[PDB]
Formats: sequence, C-alpha cells, structure tokens
Amino acid sequence: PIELLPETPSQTAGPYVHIGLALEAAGNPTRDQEIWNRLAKPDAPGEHILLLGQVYDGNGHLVRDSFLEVWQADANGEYQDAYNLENAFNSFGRTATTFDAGEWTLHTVKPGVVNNAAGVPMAPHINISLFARGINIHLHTRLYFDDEAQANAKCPVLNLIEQPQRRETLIAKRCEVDGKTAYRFDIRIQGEGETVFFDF
Amino acid sequence: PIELLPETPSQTAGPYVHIGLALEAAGNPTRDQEIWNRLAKPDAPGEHILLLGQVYDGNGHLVRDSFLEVWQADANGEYQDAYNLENAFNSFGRTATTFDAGEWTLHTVKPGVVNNAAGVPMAPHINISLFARGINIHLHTRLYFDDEAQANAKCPVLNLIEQPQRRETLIAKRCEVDGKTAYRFDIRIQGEGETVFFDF
Amino acid sequence: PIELLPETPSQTAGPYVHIGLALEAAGNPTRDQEIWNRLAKPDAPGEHILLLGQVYDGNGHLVRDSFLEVWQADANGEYQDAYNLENAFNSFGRTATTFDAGEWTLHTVKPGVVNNAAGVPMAPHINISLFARGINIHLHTRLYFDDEAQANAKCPVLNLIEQPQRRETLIAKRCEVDGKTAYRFDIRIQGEGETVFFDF
Amino acid sequence: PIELLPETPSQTAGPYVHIGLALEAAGNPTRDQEIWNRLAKPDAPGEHILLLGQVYDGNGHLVRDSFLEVWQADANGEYQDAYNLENAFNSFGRTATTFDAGEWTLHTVKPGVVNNAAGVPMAPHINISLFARGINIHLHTRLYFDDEAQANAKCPVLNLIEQPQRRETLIAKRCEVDGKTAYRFDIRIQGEGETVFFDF
Amino acid sequence: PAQDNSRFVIRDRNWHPKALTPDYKTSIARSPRQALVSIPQSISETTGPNFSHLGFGAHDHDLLLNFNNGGLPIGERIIVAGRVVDQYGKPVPNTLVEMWQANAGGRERHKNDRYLAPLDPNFGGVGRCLTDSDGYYSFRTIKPGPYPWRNGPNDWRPAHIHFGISGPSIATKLITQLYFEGDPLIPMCPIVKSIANPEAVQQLIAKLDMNNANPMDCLAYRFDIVLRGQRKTHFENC
Amino acid sequence: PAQDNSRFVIRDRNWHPKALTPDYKTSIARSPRQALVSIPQSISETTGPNFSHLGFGAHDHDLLLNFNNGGLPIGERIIVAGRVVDQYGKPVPNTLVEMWQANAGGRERHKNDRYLAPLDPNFGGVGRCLTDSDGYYSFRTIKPGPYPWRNGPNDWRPAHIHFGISGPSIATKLITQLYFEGDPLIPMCPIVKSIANPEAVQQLIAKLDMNNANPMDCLAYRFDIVLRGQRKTHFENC
Amino acid sequence: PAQDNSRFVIRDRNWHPKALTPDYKTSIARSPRQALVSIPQSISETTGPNFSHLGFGAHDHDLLLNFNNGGLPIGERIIVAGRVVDQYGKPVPNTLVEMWQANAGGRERHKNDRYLAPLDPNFGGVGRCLTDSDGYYSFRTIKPGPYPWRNGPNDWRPAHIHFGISGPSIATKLITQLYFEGDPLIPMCPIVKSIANPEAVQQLIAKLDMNNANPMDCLAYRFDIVLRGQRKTHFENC
Ligand SMILES: [Fe+3]
Ligand SMILES: [Fe+3]
Ligand SMILES: [Fe+3]
Ligand SMILES: [Fe+3]
Repeated sequence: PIELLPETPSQTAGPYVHIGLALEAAGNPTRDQEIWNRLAKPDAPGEHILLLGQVYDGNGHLVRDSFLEVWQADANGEYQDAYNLENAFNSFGRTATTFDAGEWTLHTVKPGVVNNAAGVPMAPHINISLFARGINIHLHTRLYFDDEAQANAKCPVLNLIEQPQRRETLIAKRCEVDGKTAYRFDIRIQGEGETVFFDF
Repeated sequence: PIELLPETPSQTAGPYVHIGLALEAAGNPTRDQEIWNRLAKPDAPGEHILLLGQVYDGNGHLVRDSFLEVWQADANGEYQDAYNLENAFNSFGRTATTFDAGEWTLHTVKPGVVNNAAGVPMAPHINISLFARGINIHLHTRLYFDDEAQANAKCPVLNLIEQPQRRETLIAKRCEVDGKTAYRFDIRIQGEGETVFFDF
Repeated sequence: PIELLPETPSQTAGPYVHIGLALEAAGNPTRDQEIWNRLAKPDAPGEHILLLGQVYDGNGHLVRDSFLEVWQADANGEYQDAYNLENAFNSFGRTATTFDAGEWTLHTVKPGVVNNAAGVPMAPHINISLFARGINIHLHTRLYFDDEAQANAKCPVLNLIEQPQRRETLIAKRCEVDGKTAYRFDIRIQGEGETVFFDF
Repeated sequence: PIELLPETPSQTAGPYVHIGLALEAAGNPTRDQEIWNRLAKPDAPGEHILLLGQVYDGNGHLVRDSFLEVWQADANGEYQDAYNLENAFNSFGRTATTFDAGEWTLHTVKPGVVNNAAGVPMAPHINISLFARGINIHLHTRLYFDDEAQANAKCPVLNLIEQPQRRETLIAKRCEVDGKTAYRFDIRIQGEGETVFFDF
Repeated sequence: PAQDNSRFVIRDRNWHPKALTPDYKTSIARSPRQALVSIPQSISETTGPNFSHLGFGAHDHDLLLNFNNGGLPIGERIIVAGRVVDQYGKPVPNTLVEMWQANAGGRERHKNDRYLAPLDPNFGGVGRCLTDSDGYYSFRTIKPGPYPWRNGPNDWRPAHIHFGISGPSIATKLITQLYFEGDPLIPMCPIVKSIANPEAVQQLIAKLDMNNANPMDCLAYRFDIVLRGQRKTHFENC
Repeated sequence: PAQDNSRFVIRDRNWHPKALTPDYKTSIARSPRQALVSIPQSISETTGPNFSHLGFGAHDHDLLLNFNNGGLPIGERIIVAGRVVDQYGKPVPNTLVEMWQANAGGRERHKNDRYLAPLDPNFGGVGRCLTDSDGYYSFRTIKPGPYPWRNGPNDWRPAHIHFGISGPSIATKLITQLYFEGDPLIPMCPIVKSIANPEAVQQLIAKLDMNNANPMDCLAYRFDIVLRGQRKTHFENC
Repeated sequence: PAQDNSRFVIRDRNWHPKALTPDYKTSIARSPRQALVSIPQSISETTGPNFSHLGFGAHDHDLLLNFNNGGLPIGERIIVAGRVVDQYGKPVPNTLVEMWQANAGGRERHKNDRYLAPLDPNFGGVGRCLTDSDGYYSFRTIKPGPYPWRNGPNDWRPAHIHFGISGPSIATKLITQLYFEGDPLIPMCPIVKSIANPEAVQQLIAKLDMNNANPMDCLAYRFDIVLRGQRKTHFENC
C-alpha cells in the first residue's frame, strides 16, 4: 500500500510541563506575552461564563499536574484562529490544575453552533486536549452544556457514543460562583464514570 | 512432540450474525426449515418450561446482538441428536437477543440427569454457547436450576468451580412469565458477578 | 493459488511411431487384435462412407509418417466407448499416411448429431488427433461434411472460429471412389489454407 | 550510465476501446464535447478532402475494432495545438473502424508543407497512430498523397525507407467518394504489402 | 440417542485469537476477566446435533439464485468449495456449513447496516449446505466487497465471508471468517490481528482455484476447514 | 501555433511489451513482420494537441454519478488518483487522462460483450479529467471485476482499468492498463505477460492508498504515470 | 475566521505509545480503560490557532540569554535546529515550537524538583520560536543532564528536551521528547520503551550536526519533526 513519512511519536508532557507551558502556575517569572486561561476580555460579545473542574485518576485521586488546551468557536459559531492578546476573544486557551490549585478554571463565552462536514449542526461545545505525567499521548474530549439539552440530543457527535450513560460524562453542570454563570466539568481518566475520549 | 494439523482459528461472529443464523431476527425472509427456539412441541414428554435472559457487558450494558446455541438432554436424560423439525423434542436449538427483543427466550422441557464419563450423575443442565460482535471465540457455559439444590450440591462439574460464590452465577432463578413456569438466566460477560465460562 | 500435480509433458511421436502404433503400416507382423481404420463392419446401421486425405507441411510437401486417431458418434449420435473388435461399430479408430501410402483412409459411417453442454446441437463431425515427427504436442481438429451445410451453419463449435474463411478448412469435400461415398479431407499444418486446430 | 525513471509500459487498447474513446461508435450516449473525425469545418481555409481506409491483419482479414488518432498541419503548414470544438480547423482528430463501419473516414483539409529540424521541407503528410486489440503498443505511420509526387520524391522522411517498393505503402490513392475529392489509405499490419511503421 | 464414545483434542487457545484484543474495540467490554474453568469431557460436550434430516431447499447453497427477485446479482461470480476434515486428516461427512456475507459493494442485508453502498435487489447474502460423504461442500455466490466500520477512524474490513461449521459435537463447533488471497486489507484489519500467530492467519485465506473455475462463467476459491481431531476413548476409569 | 523546441527520450522497446507475444493470440496476426523504420524527431512528432479548452462536463471524472439513471452503482466505491510526470520527474500539467472499465461483475457496456454478468443500470464505465498544475488527476469509480475471454480455454483478465494519456506531444501519447495490488490473476494473464521484464509489470500495479481514502465512504488507490522525458534541443545543425 | 478545507491522515496508534505501559508506573492509573470513540473530522478538529502575531521577546529562543542574572549557564553549549514537515514532506511554516528542559546536572527549575544537583543561577530552561517560511526552527541552549526519578528503584531519564508543536490544527498538536544520539540510557528508559516499535524510537533521537556547529563555540543537533499529513477534501457529501 502507500506509506507516507511516519508522524513523530508522542511522549508524556512529564511532571514539570508547567515550566514550559504554564509559567505562572509553575511559580516562575513570566514573559510579556503568555497563552493563558482568559479567552474573552469582559466586553467581548456573548454569554460570559466561568468553567471549572477537577481531573481524577483511576483510584479516585486528584491529578494535580495536568495541563489542558481548549479550542472553541466565539459566540457566533466562528473559530478565531489569529491568536492575539489584543483581541476581545481568542478561540484558543490553556489552563492547568496545580498542587496549590487542584481545580482548573477558564474564563470565556458560551460557543455558538457550528456544522459538521455534512452540514448538520453540532450542540455548542468546547474541544479539550488533556496532557499530564503518566499520559503517553494526550486525551481529546469535548465539553457540552446541561442547559442545551435539546441541541445535545441531536448532536451528530454525541450520537456516535453507543451508550446513553456515557454521553452524560461529556455534560458540564451549570452553577454560579459569585453571581457569575459557571459550568462544572470534572474529568475521570479511568474507571467508574470514565469520561469519553475521542480519536480523529 | 507429535503436532497434528492446527484447528482453523475462530473469528467473531460479527454484528450481523442474524442474517445467516437467525433470519427472522435480522428481519429477513425465512426459508421452509429454520433451526430456532422451540425445542419442545406442546405434546413432548417432561416438564415444559420457558427460559429467558439478558446478556450484559462489563460496563453493565445490555448486549443486543448476541446469539446463543443450546444443547440439552430430553426429560429422560437422553441426548437426541438426529435433528428434525417434525420430532416432538430436539435437543438443540438457537435463540438470540436483538435491538427489538434485549432478551432471548427458549421453549423446552427440563432435562433429566446424565452421567459423566466416570459414571457420577450431573445435576440437570443446559449447555450453552454464546457468540457476538466483540467475542473472538465463543464462550461455553452451563445453565443449572435453583430448585434442584440437592443434585447441584453433588454435580461433579459445579464442584470443579473452586469458589462457592462463582457457582451461583450458573444457577437460573425460577419465576413466572405469563403465569407459566420459567427460569431466568442472565449472563454477565465481565465484571461483578461475572458468569463462569468453561474450556473443554 | 491452488496448484495440482503437473501433467506429464508431451513429446513427439517420432518417426517410427508406426512400429508401436500401426504395426501393419510399418510392415511388421501384427498381433491377433489391432486398433485400426475400419470403424464399421459392412452391416452396421448408417450411411457407410469412405474418408480420405493427405497431410501437408508448411512448404507444401506431403507428411508421410503421420499417425491419426479418430473419435465419432455412431449413426444415432452415441459414442460407443466399449472398444471390441466384435462390435459392428467402434467410435474409435486409427489410421496413418506412410512412404508407400501418402494418403490415409478410414471406413466408418456418417456420425449423427450430438449436443454440446448447453444442449445446442452440433453439426455431424469427426474428432481428429494428429501426431508425427516434428509435432511436439498433438493437434486436435474436427472433420465436418460439405453436404451438411445447413447444420454446419449453426454449429456452436464452427461458430467460435471468427473468420468465415477459416471454418472452410474444417469441411470435407464429397466424392465417390468405386461407386462408394467418400469425403476428402486434407490437413495443412502450416501456411496458406492452414487447417484450424483446437484447444480444450 | 545515467538511467532516468522508466516510461510506464504500454498495454493493448483492447476490443472495447470505443467505450472510452469513440462513444457513438460503441453505440453509447455521448457527452456534450467529443474528440472526433471532423478536423475541418466547412469554412476552414485549404482544400477539403475526405480520407478513408480499411485495416488488414496478416491473414488478409479486416480489423473491425481499430482506433486511429491523427495529427496534421493546417493548409498553411501550421500545427494548431489549442484544441477547441469551435475552431474552424483542429490539427488533431480521432476516428475508428467498427463491425457496422469496416472503414474509417476523416473530414479534413490537405496539409501544407512543414520543415524538418534540419530546415529541409517534408512532403505533405498526416501523422497517424493505430491502436487495437492485439496491438501491445500502438503503431505510428504517415499518410502521404499520390498527387504530390514531386514533394514526395524529395521528402527527407520517405527517403529514409531503404527500399522504394516500401515507400509506396505510405502513399494514399486519390479517388472520389460521392463525387467528392478523397484519398484512400489502406493499412496492412502484416504480410504482403505491409505498411511501413516508424519509431521516433 | 447419542452416546459418549469420542474425545476431542483440546483447543489451542494461543492459536485461536484471545478474548481481550484491544485494537478490536468492542472486545474490551465483551471479554471475561476471570479465567475459563477447565472441565473433563462428558456426553454433554462430546455429542451434538446431526443435520442429515434437515429439509434443505434446492438453492440453499446457491446464492446467485436463492434470494432472486427478477435477475442476477451484480458482482464477481464465484464458487467457494473445500473440504472439512479433523486434526487427524479424517474427513467430516454430513456436517452443517453455514455462511453469510455482504454484497459486491460491501452492504449487508440487515436493518442496522447504514453504509451508503446500495443493496442489490437480487442478492440475499445467506447459504447452507451439508458436507458430502468425503467432507466436500460447495457454494456459489458473488465476491463480497470490503466495508468501513466504526472502530478506529479509517478501519475497513477486508472482503470476507462468515462461516459456521457444526462438526460432530458441540465441542467442535466453530464460527469463523474466510478472506481472499492477496487482499491488501488483510494485514491491517484489527479483527484479523486478534490472531496473534501469522501462521494461523494464512489458514483463513481462501486460495484462487483455477482448476475448479467454470470457464467463461465463474472463478473459484478453495477454503479447507480443519475441526478438532476426534479419537476413541482409551484406558479411561481403568 | 505549436513550435519544435523539445526532444523526447527514445522509447525503450524492450521495457514496453513486444509486438509479437504469441500467448496473447490476437497479437499473432496483428503484429508487423518488418522492422519499425527509425526517423529523427521533427515538429510533426514533437508537438501535439492541448486540451485546456475542451468543455468537460461537471461529472466527467466521476463515474459514481456520470451515467446515473436513478441510483448509485453497486460495487466497491473507490478513488483512483495519482500524478503524471516525465522521465526527469518533471510534472506534466493540463494533460488529458481518459479511462474506461468494466462494472463490478466484469461486464463492459458495449454491444459485443456477451458475458453473462449483468449490466449495472447506474454505471457507464467512462471518465476523463485534465491533470492539474502539479500533474494530479483523480477519478471516483467502483472497482472492476475480472472477466473471462476467448484466448486460452480458461483465461481471465485480472480487474483493470484502461487508461489513455496524451502528454505534451504525439511522441508521448500512451494507452495502458491499471491493475490492483495483490490480485492473484495478474501473473497468469497473458496480456500482462506480454511485458517481459517483472519490474515493468510492477509499474502498472496501483497501490492501496489508505491516506487518500474517505473514511466511512470509499477506499483509494494511487497510480502514478511516467511519460517520456522531455528536454530542450541542444547543439543541433551546429 | 477559520475554514474547513483540510483533512488530516489518521494517526497510527500502534506507532505512538499505547495509553497503558505498565513499566512506566504512573501510566497504570492514568490510562482510560474504555476504547477511544472515533469521530469524523469537522471544522472543530481541522482548525487551530495561528501564533503569527504572538509577540515574541528577542531572546525567547536563546536559552543561554533569556534567563540571565549575571552571566552564562554552565554546560555544553549547543544549537538544536530542524525542520517541521507533514507526512507528505510539505514544510509547516509559521508554527509554534515550545521547549523546556533540565540544566546541565539534570535539575529543573520547578519547586517540586528536589534532586540534589544545584540549580544554575543563569539558566531558566524555557524557549519558544516560530518556524520560518521553510519550516525551520532553531534554539540555542545547553545540553541537559540525565536525572533519576522514582519509577523503578534505579531509573534514570536519558538527557532530553521536551517539545510541544502546534501545527495547523488541533488534530496535529503534539508534545514529545527529543533524545541525544548515542546516549546509552535511551534503551533502558521505561518512558522511551512506551514506544513499542524501535523505528519509532529512532525518530526521537537528535543527530550530531557538525555542519551547523559554530567552530570554537558550540555544537549543533538536528531534530526534524513530522506532523500529520494534511490534504484538501475530495468527494465529500458527494
Ligand atoms: Fe523531563
Ligand atoms: Fe462481516
Ligand atoms: Fe525414438
Ligand atoms: Fe479490458
């Protein structure tokens, strides 16, 4: 058959990924420009929301060195690819859980609807890539919203998961932290309640 | 040592097993003679009983594409091998669980006692072979009855299972389906309460 | 793919084939029973005919050491396979051209119609196998009759030859030798007028 | 020495060439634009001429499944390469002989003179490429005209053919088809009067 | 009735595919975590049904004609024949051989297959046949086409025909899959890779058989099946 | 107009099949007995048509849709793509690639094919395409099936697609046949055996290309074509 | 905004390390037990960030100068350079390369690092760079040292540099480790042995590059990274 050049294989981000990728969360000095957890400036268009979660290993214990990267459409369903700290909204962001902060946080806006390649609308989501020591190749997952029950029911992506109980692990539960709208989204790498992880 | 020709290797029966082995179940037209789930005709001697069960995977989910073949002695303890749709009793039969029907059923008569090779009597049992998508080589198991507790406690097969709690996974529970005597035999492929499976 | 045992390869019958296969035509003493050129005794059923021909090489010169074997149905279209010199008709016969006799002869009956494997009638024919020095593997051909123009037109065998001019090389021309019906059939191994040869 | 990548090898065009290259001829529906046998439109400059011929195999039989492509200069001696169905003249065209039509025809204008690489003028000619079942790699030939005897006698191509009698096989005979000026160009693939074929 | 007079050679569980073969994804939740418990052979495991008296329809083994709604199926016409023997080389007569497959484009005739290759109105996809006195069986059908499935993101099952063989007892019964000689999808399919030894894979590859082909009509493949060997008991219980 | 400014590398007549290859029977009466006469290249041999302005219909390269009478063709859905380059590795842009083939059962849509595999009412068997600026072409179609023919008594053409390529001149034009990786009929076909060197045979075998496949939809094969190299003239006539 | 015009070649999950590699102890509790769910590529997976307007500091690629508290780091001065191409061999321009590493004695500048080799007061350990039009990136740094870790009782990581590369989409993002040619610790590390195929291990190894070294100054290593092949969509939704 036809063989192309092989992709460079993956390796674990290791324990101190933060020193290279989350300068602040590592407690080291930062540079002038850093890629971080604040996707939307306060005046950007859309419903502003706070996102939070913990990450668990297979024995129920908290993963405190994980690193996460997010990609989402803005409030009109458009991916903003030109990353610039001046922009009111970037579609890309990074966050982390640390020894001090067992919980990660992201400040963005609720994404709008995008279509899959056959033109069917997908429910609003957030693409998440998870890296950490012990994870040899990163885990891709998607964060959906409990208050978008109707569109979640028809998402052609959520529908590819055979078992109805497993689609619930991708649904983030609405709450309020200081009069501000927040969704909680915990990730269980392994075991009871294992979050669904994708391949593409 | 002496090496004979190797056995052809087993491959999974696949999601569409119903098309070649359970025609009606695949919802396709049947031929004149089909091997199905009515081992006993209304006038066959012995005690008429309805069997049913559900098949679970290791996440606790129903297997709705499984296929089962059974082999049992008649009411007097004899294996009827010449299969014929006109016989009153055939010792063999097939059944299946489908999307429609999550449960399989089999209409037969409670088997009489047969001896092992060593002349020792076995408790009354039904030989079962389970096939499906995801199973690479079929699983063998035995269905025994909860109301035959004296013979079960002495069966030389049930006593080869070391732990007592594992013997119970093979003992079908007497109940009533439409007012008719029935034994429910649920199979758990993996996990908590995993059904004992044999090699012979 | 599947390979069977290979067939023993052919070799030429060589120059003196007659000593092993045409004792008389070699001028050697014969045995009590010989396979020869007289297929029909005078009282056998059917139109008795005399067959004759010469055989030519690629330079127009006569082949004088050829050996020939014939197989044909009797007058009702039936192959008589039980060879016996007592029978009034044998379907098998052998003849030859020699240094003395440049011409071969056969005494038989006009064969009747047989069907091909799809049940379509074939025109009356005679199957001929030709051997000689210089011929590495024998040549199969068929002798048809000029007076069976209608059935020759529909023979599914003669129709497989693409070119109308080449089917004429398989047609034997009626004549009379001593008040007896005879068909002449010359065979040109190579060149102008090359006789058609088959493979099956 | 230096070896470049090898050319893909040629394979015969096959008996059904008409299906991909001569749609009408295969008797199949045509697309909007087809490359066919009318190189000149009624108003193209030069002398309008009809070409026709038959193709023979080495037994003297017609080839009724041949396909021909032609390339010729226009009346002023220029090769028109931009092919377009609206042009008045296209220098390229295709035609074919079929079971129906044993003869091919081509409607064009008599080509003007072109020079070889050495600045020497060639006689007026049509470049022909012949394809069919049985031909493993296509045959190149040149059609010249019998009424251009002075230019033919000096053509530096026709003079590379050593024997004079072989030069004549390339010279199409002026005749009249429906009262219209025509040149008949029969091709003999093999045998007596075999047409000269070139390699370049 | 059936009587206990045979023993069958124990299965080599390292030759057959294992239960847990994670590249085949559905096997992860459908494989037992506890060990199989070994039990001696008795009359329950050494006898099995016999299908001599089952009423076969006349085109049961002929898939070019057994479904038929007004024509012939579109696809490579083939005969698939072979012999069923045991591990001693002894033929297995009067046994039941079942088979089912996709059509030429890879679509299977079942409600749940949503693959975009169309259904063929003259093709069903099912056959049965009883082996003969020498263990031969034979079916005629069209060659199936490969199809994609939801395993990895670009997985494609090589062309295959599912086979099921009863043999003389429940101990011998087997469901397997035939593949076709030369198919470049065979070494990349995770289901075929569930068989760890490359030599066991070769046993499922049917070979082109020009000798059994009907000229101007259909090719043929040969597929021989080998069931567990059978022996008489000897020195048992003394 | 076209101008004589290129030379093409002379054809290796021992790499291409010879004219007389007696196992291919029809070639016996259709092959010349006299030698080919060699002639220098001039403007007549080094120029050729250009097909940029030909009016292609929108589905000319898409055989799953270009014939269409109410559905889709039955058969293995495939993309056949590749690149056309010259012997120097230089791409050949805006060139004409034509192709035609049998259907899935091996029947070809022409009056004279009397083979018993049926016609597919949604399939035509023809495509054309112009290469792109980098020399790529691509067609979508179903995989053809093999068919028997009247050569030897049990000869069968391996699955194939006929291709025709114009290139920049009549000197480069070529008609050939694509075969599919792994087909066990390839080494027994007398037409393929007309090519004497085994290395030239490999050049006609399209390879399975999982990288270009559309997941859950169609496989792909890659088939690269190499035309005669082209060079500028140098030191000619002084 | 970003448009859905590409498709990426599916990843080979037998080439990359599996999730469960028990000798690397931390992978046991941090590897999913359910099969990954395959999904088609949509605009969510085929686009990603472009970091062209990120404001880079002038020494962000130069580890000998970007931390700096009085002088130079102690250790072997080296240039690590290479190119980023996709599996079709096409440069990936303007992409983000980030890297981080230990100091010359294997100590990392992080609070939880308690290995007893001292910190280097002039070394921070972090760089970023954007590949150029041709896919080239370069860093200047000191070769790191190996260090021990609590895995097995005497496990030591070979000297290595971590890499994170963005590529054109989130489908191509990859984090890996670079290793140095000849380090005898490479075949003994359980993290490197998470890669089952030895030819995949080889791709992680930077080769000494004396052509790029600066004489009398620093050595150079070359490490080329290959991201998933990218192609235009063809024949989708018909
Ligand atoms: Fe590290
Ligand atoms: Fe299947
Ligand atoms: Fe001799
Ligand atoms: Fe063909």
